[PDB]
Amino acid sequence: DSGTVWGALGHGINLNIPNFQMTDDIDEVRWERGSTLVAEFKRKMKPFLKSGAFEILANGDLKIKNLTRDDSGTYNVTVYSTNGTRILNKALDLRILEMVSKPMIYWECSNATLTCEVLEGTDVELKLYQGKEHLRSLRQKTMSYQWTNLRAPFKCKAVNRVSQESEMEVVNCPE
Amino acid sequence: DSGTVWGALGHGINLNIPNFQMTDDIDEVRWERGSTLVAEFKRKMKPFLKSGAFEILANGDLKIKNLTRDDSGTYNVTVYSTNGTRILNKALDLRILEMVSKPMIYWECSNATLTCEVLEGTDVELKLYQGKEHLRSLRQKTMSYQWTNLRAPFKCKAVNRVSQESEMEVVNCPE
Repeated sequence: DSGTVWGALGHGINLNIPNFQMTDDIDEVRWERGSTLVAEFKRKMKPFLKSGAFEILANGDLKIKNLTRDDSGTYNVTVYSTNGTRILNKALDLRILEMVSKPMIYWECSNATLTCEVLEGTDVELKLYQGKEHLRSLRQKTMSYQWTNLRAPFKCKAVNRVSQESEMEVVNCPE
Repeated sequence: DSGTVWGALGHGINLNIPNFQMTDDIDEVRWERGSTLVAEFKRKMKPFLKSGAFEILANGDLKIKNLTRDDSGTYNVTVYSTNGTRILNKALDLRILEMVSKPMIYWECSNATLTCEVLEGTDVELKLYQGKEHLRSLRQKTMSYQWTNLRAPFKCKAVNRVSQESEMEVVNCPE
């Protein structure tokens, strides 16, 4: 059956076979992304790998080395015992995202407005905190908040499923 | 005899047997943690590994795949020749740490105070530099320094045995 996995572009990920345990009676495990065999492990063989991009691990997990936009999609694992029987057939959804960069915080004293902004990343949420209160969150790469007090630093955190990065600044206005 | 080894949480580590070389004259090498045999290599036999977390390498090194706060402690290696002589018995201290995150630098012009702060890490030391002079070090995740001049940018470095991460900012106060 299908679950969801999130990976970061240009990094590795390990697709692990759901609620499984490996054992000496397992003759085969094969991984197909969509309808393409990507890797196949057969107990007594050096494995079949589509390319150098994939590697089949000791316990049958698919290890993709450096994710590419062509690697996302529905993967399928089917594993067979020695008496050739299909033990399992499960499906996973690989979705890949881009990592976030460190946020920038800048401000404008006249309108008392602070802006937090980030350059890198995908499906980014930007979170603002001042001291220990969470001020605002937005799924945007740029966010502006009009302050009420300046008793504490502001913290801006940029986050997505695959990364997190934060910044702090004190609004330091001419008075 | 004994040594210390440092590993990062959620990463792998190889505990190598100091100044040893594997030859056909070695019959056995065993690795123990507390009252458990974690892994054992014995000559005409198949390896004993306590669970899937460990793997015993070709040369007898212990490979722990994904460090967990519970994996730290004294590990013992004992290796034996084919004629039953205990060739070696060495002890190693596995200390596992959390990797440092990138420091955030923010500054307050009124009291001319700069603050360097880091969110992630364990056994962290913060190191402050302005230009080429080392300003201050503190074994804390937050450090504050009141400046004298602003002719150079500040650089704050967060470091611990298993990681290091730096940042730079130019204090830019209104006149």
